[PDB]
Amino acid sequence: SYRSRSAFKLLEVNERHQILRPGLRVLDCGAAPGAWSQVAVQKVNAAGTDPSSPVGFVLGVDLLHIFPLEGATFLCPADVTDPRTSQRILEVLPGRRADVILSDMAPNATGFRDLDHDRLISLCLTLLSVTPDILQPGGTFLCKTWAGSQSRRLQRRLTEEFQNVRIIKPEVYFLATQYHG
Ligand SMILES: C[S@@+](CC[C@H](N)C(=O)[O-])C[C@H]1O[C@@H](n2cnc3c(N)ncnc32)[C@H](O)[C@@H]1O
Repeated sequence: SYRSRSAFKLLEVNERHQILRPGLRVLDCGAAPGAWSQVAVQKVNAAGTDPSSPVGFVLGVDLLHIFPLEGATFLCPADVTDPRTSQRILEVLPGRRADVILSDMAPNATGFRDLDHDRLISLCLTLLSVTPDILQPGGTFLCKTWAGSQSRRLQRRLTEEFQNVRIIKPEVYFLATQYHG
């Protein structure tokens, strides 16, 4: 059971791409209500439920309150784009780095379609710009984005900074792996 149907999208992405595994430290951006965080805790063994496997770590961040989850730490309210938020992230992550950065952040909808899409792409870019401080070299970045003209900039930057960038469909996700960075 999950706090949101979003879980199922992350479960499917991980099934194919194998981005979550025991021991990995995960940062989950736009984590409320916490379904991606629930998946992440299970797959990286953050609650230690499996004694036979490394114990990962999960930190979720959102503007909105997140109810406690066994095996995750949450920072809320916290704006992922606020410089204070990165420092708080660095203070909490084991070894001051994450192995996987997940992002399901989206602006609140306005009914202006280009504007909402562009704002989404902008969030992804701001997060990528703070990734050098947070993301383990070799690590993974998965973000919700929109697929079009304004997205090409984000896709180019990911291509420069990761060995491999996949576009994943049925909303669009970029999955960038093997951070140089
Ligand atoms: C679709 S929900 C995420 C659902 C989550 N992945 C889950 O599985 O429960 C999008 C979230 O992005 C958050 N968000 C939007 N902009 C943000 C920002 N600048 N910093 C932190 N969170 C943000 C929103 O508050 C909202 O909760």
